Amino acid sequence: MHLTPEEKSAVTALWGKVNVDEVGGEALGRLLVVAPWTQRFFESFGDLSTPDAVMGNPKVKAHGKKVLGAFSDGLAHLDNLKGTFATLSELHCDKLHVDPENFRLLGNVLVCVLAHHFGKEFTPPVQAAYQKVVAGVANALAHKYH
Amino acid sequence: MHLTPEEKSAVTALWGKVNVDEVGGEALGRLLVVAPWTQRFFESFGDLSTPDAVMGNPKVKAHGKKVLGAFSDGLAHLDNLKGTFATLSELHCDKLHVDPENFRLLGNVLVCVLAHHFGKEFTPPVQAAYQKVVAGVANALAHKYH
Amino acid sequence: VLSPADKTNVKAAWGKVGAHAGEYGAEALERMFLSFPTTKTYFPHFDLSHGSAQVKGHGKKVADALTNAVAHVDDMPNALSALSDLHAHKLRVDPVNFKLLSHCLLVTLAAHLPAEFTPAVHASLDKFLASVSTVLTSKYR
Amino acid sequence: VLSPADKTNVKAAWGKVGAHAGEYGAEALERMFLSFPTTKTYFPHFDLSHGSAQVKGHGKKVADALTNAVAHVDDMPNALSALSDLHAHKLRVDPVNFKLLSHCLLVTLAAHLPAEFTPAVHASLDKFLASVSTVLTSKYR
Ligand code: HEM
Ligand code: HEM
Ligand code: HEM
Ligand code: HEM
Repeated sequence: MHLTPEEKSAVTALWGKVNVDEVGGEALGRLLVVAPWTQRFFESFGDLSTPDAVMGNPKVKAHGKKVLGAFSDGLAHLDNLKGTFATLSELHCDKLHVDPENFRLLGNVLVCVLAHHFGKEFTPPVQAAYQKVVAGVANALAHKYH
Repeated sequence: MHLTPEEKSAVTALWGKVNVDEVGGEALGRLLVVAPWTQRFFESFGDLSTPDAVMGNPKVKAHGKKVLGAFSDGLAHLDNLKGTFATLSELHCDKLHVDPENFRLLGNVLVCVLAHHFGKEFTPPVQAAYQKVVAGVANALAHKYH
Repeated sequence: VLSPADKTNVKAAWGKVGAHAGEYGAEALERMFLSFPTTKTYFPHFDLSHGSAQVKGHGKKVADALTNAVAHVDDMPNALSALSDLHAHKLRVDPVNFKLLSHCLLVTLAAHLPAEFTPAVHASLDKFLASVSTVLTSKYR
Repeated sequence: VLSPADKTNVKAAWGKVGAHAGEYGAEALERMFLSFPTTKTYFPHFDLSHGSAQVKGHGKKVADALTNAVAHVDDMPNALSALSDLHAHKLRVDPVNFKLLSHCLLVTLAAHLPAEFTPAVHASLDKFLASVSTVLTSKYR
């Protein structure tokens, strides 16, 4: 986490304008659509057969909001991500069996989602701060795998 | 590093048996052959037109020895690879323009060379510790890129 | 492989790019430079400063090539042969970097086409950029 | 694209594996599980302990499929249709992982076929495993 103060202010300013409910659903849904293999973890979510079925599935929307919820909390402890995400890392490893590469895919999708939403406001340099952040979070989520 | 005393001992002890002269020339030469595109940095070395020509090229062999040497010395600062490769990290970035991905290609070749050499001796648990060292070296070397 | 659907998607989204391709190409590059500084090692000879004409110049060439692959969506291997040759033999860019540029191109398009950048279109553009990258890397060994 | 030299080298190398492919299959898995513990996420239902019969058997299965691939080196896509299906629609292993197994398999051959694991043979086997990986992940989307 080589977030320069200026990088951290930038992450934080934009995060201020996000509707976590909304972004969460879009990021998650979009992942299931761009990398359909990731659907392996959600066969109890029902119909993921088409983009509309995925994007609109109440379960995907509810789960996305959960995920971004946890991510948001993450952004308030940019200093202690590993600590922050520890029990979650254990859970994904030991109970859920989620390959950590999944965490990086979601980070990239998330970045495209922010670009989608903020247009011109998601500047080259803001994107670079968010790149460091999604990466820090994925790493923190993978820290307890064994 | 996140090496276990046991893991530290295993690395350390196999290394003791290494002919850096021979292993350095073979690791670098194999690289130039398996991943032909790394040859972009060694045009001044001569003809690398064939496995034979690469494996035979003295310039290659001698560069290989310089590289494993530096690596070898890094094994003595396994608890601060970062500080040991700082200057070498800047150099690679600022002077040579070597993409850090290359550091990872070599590491994997290094591991294939060790296995090649030690057969039986290079057990799963021993490769595992070596994989952690090669990843650690690559990260250290890439650390000062900007 | 790209499906009829994908093909339609790509022609459509790229259609909208129109005359901004050049500028979007320049922007994808700058984003790439800023987010993945390791990609810079391939451009030691460039002025990578903000508004560098070298980058503008280069963004345009990248954009023309993408535009050419869209025009020949059914024969990309042949439409891009030359560029495949150049990259394999001269530039020798490590393959991992294609995915980085791909990614920055997707961010750029998303930042400019909110209306078209639907989930379905996003997926198609991603498969497309991946196929372009595969062609450009096909002759590496 | 596998050159004729390549197809030759592969068949030779694999030729020497002989009755041991199964053991090499098993050994590669074990090396993968230890070196890249994240790969274990795909086998929660296995006993991943040393010498597990689940691992040995899986090892054989993998080994056999490679054999079949060497045998149909000219028609991989076809010889592995079913397997590409299984991986894309049921297993859905993430693509990064194929590179990890491919690497543990080189290491294993290297450690067992010293004389035969020449620089040119090494290059070939690598392309080969690469090709095999491409084939197994071709229907992902
Ligand atoms: C930013 C990365 C992520 C964060 C912060 C996150 C957070 C969470 C949280 C807070 C939960 C609920 C914990 C509980 O049930 O006690 C959860 C569950 C889950 N996560 Fe993650 N997650 C992340 C990424 C992912 C990804 C990328 C996948 C799959 C590709 C995934 C798969 C799952 C699954 C399958 C569940 C359980 C769902 C159920 O209740 O059936 N997560 N995650
Ligand atoms: C294990 C990782 C590596 C280590 C420890 C390492 C170390 C070194 C050292 C000690 C030098 C000597 C230069 C000096 O002090 O002036 C050097 C030079 C160089 N290295 Fe690296 N290196 C590594 C990986 C690589 C790779 C993978 C490549 C390209 C494939 C590379 C390309 C070069 C080049 C082109 C030079 C300059 C040689 C010359 O001056 O002709 N290095 N490296
Ligand atoms: C789909 C992705 C890519 C496309 C379509 C593309 C296309 C092109 C084209 C059209 C050119 C100019 C050739 C000429 O002079 O006519 C070029 C040059 C070049 N590209 Fe690629 N490229 C791609 C990916 C990459 C990546 C990922 C990198 C490195 C990070 C890269 C590095 C270079 C370099 C260093 C040059 C030469 C620039 C100069 O000296 O003017 N390319 N590329
Ligand atoms: C070198 C490329 C690979 C080949 C040729 C291969 C081949 C196979 C074969 C032949 C089977 C058994 C099919 C059956 O049960 O009828 C299989 C199953 C499976 N493979 Fe792949 N595989 C490869 C790569 C991978 C990788 C890298 C992973 C994950 C790290 C993986 C995960 C699995 C799993 C989880 C199963 C099912 C295990 C079970 O429940 O028995 N495979 N594969």
